[PDB]
Amino acid sequence: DIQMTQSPSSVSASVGDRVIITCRASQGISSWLAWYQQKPGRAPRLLIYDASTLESGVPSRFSGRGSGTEFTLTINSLQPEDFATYYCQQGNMFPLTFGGGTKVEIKRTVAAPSVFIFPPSDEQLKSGTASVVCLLNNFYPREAKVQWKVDNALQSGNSQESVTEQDSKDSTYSLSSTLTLSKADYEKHKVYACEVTHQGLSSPVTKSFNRGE
Amino acid sequence: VQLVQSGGGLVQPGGSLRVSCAASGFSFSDHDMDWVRQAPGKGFEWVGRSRNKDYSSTTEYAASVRGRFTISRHTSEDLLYLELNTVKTEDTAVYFCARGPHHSDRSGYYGGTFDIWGQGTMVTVSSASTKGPSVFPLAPSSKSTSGGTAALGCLVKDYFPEPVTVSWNSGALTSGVHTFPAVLQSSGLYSLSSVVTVPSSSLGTQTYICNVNHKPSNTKVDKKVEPKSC
Repeated sequence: DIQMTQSPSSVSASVGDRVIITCRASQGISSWLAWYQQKPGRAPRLLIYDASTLESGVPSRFSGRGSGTEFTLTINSLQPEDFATYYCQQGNMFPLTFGGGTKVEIKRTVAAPSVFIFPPSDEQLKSGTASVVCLLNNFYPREAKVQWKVDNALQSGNSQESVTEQDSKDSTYSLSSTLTLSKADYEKHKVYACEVTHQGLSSPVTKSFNRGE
Repeated sequence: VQLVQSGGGLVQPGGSLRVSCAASGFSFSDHDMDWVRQAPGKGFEWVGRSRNKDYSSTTEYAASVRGRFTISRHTSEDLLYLELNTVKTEDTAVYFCARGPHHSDRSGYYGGTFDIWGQGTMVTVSSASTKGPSVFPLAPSSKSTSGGTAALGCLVKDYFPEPVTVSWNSGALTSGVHTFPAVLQSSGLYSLSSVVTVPSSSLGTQTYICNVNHKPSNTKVDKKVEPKSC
């Protein structure tokens, strides 16, 4: 019933930079606005209430201003720990209504990932299934490529990748990729390799191992 | 002031489920308590409010969930309930309990803001069945050793529904741990990995237990990841 327009949807800044986010209301809500910060996987946190009032415990760099139908939330010196999705909430009338949210990410110095390979444990092998895991650790930016090769035969259909949110300390990323074979298809082949492409590597890197070792 | 949530998990479409929240550190009676839901990869939507003992109609709901959801309180135990009757596919989300304004708060009659939220509870609407996970050590080796570090982890496989919680050494190892999001496999079961990179010199002295919790199936496994012998 009261629409909330939040902009931007997504923002990237460096450490120390000023980030601004605005919120638009369909009708005037006076000062009945709150701002929350949702770090991924956690619960939301109250940041600002009464449009401009800073809640105890929050760093003095956060600051909300505005009234009526136009509000803002500045973050003056962006810190790596300030990565989250930010939401405005309207408290003037029922239904309580939120903004669409704004995602805040860092921009950092390009970092190349560490590549680690994990063969199947004999535990998973007695059950009849084989899973080889490749891990990419602490890289930036987020784009990366992982190619599985079994006996130098590239693979599709038997693999699934997963990526993390940015770190709240070093603003980097991590990625696991899992290759799932059967104990039969696995024991047929010899060399299992993982070819990682990133822009922090002038050359693709390939971690291999031989089955049974 | 705290809020702890519980319940949830899987629920057949058209079924029922009760989600709860426990509050401590405050006079539960004197506060309004709302329910908010977040669809996966989406924003928050308000589900409803339970009023603070000065009301005779003690509840307000959003029109979208108004005919299927009932919000209630325990007679005396400081609990908040959210019973999702005749659930639909669009009701799969994380349900958060939050605390609203105090009965002396002038704004609270028509609306209000929150200050404390719960951790959330995942409500998955599906007609699959619960499966406990399998926990496999990803042992540290020369393949997982870089310079001055080794990476070891856990592979939690073939479980449903979501979520799964992974911790290392009862929560005391929080440096370098990377818990990955879960991927929905072809079978309809999820898999997630938990890795932690540690110093190589501690691998023969330090003990590494990953803790895996799957509350929907009531499965907990505390796995010893160990350097292979070879």
